[PDB]
Amino acid sequence: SRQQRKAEIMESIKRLYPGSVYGRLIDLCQPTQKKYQIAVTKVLGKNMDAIIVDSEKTGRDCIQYIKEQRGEPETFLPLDYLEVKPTDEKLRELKGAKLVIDVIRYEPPHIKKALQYACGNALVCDNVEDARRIAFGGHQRHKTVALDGTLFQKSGVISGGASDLKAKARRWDEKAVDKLKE
Amino acid sequence: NYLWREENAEQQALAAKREDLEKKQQLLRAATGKAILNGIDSINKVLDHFRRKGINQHVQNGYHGIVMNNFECEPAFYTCVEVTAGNRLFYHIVDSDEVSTKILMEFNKMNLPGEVTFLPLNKLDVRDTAYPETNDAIPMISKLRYNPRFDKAFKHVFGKTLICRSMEVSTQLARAFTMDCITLEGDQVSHRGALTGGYYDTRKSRLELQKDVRKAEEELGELEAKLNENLRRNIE
Repeated sequence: SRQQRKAEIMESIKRLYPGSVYGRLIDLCQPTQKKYQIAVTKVLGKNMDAIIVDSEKTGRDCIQYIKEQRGEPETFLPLDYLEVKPTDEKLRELKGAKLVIDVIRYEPPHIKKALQYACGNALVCDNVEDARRIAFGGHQRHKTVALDGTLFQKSGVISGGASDLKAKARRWDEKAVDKLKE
Repeated sequence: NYLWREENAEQQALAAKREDLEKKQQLLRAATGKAILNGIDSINKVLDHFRRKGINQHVQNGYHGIVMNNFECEPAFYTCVEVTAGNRLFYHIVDSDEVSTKILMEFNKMNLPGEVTFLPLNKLDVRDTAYPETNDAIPMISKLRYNPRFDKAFKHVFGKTLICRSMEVSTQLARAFTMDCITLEGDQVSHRGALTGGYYDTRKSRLELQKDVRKAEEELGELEAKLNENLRRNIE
């Protein structure tokens, strides 16, 4: 059971550096509705399992403690060390969509920087045609995702891949099942 | 009168070596993955059926294989070269988009399975990267022995990551120069500040299993040649 020892080392680093290991990104955020569960899981990606810690010092400390325990390597986001750009406010004033970061809510309001880095100025649209329309029709193109998980990058690379996205979306409700069990 | 028993024991040793090589090859194959391996077998079948008829002349000598089989480095780097490249170890290096497109036409025409990702040399922009002048970070690309004709593709995969002494140094360097940084034992720090690290084993380092397979192949070839010359001059 890899998840068991993963959560074991996770709780150990949670109790070692407690004012500075906020948690993973899944246990720290959830979307506004249930519809967007697919699209959010396509935009966050590996960042869903990224551990959110306060600064780079705690990052190296947790990494070396995982190495001492010979565990699975994990990904850390240091808030103070993270390179972000402020969320483009103009894109809230949009005809057919709003930003994916506005589609999710945090849990401690300090962690906003991490959700600026995992989302940026991504946008989410109801159907595929609307996503294509606001992504390519304006004079500035934007990274847009549809509700069914298809990703419209700025370069034009259409990304489809819902084979493993069903389980990644099922983790979102399985966390509620885990909360009701505990 | 002592010859047949020594012959039998030498064949027992040869069979033990072949079983060892099958074990190590299956270890590499398990560390490779089912989709990548079936993709490699499928590219092999497409180019075999391609060269049976000799069509598309620059295409057949235009596929140069995977990234993993086009370089070799010192074993101390075997971890850190892997984790910053990842499954980019199994990208297919080809000259242009002509051969990629033709291979994929035959691919979905003959309906043969497997994942394949193509690196066409002709469409990788050579941004002349300027590497920092510190004593604290060696360029990773500098420690890779590869044919210079492929020099575009490796610059796409390794052309931004640096090897630093330890983690404090790499966190300063990566933020300072907008470059990826990674220590000798696998811990990374991105150019955006993303920390990634832990304990990387030597069991599933695919380059180390590759070198076990290659050394077993050289050993098996030496034993085969020696026993075959013994049998060639045992006919007299």
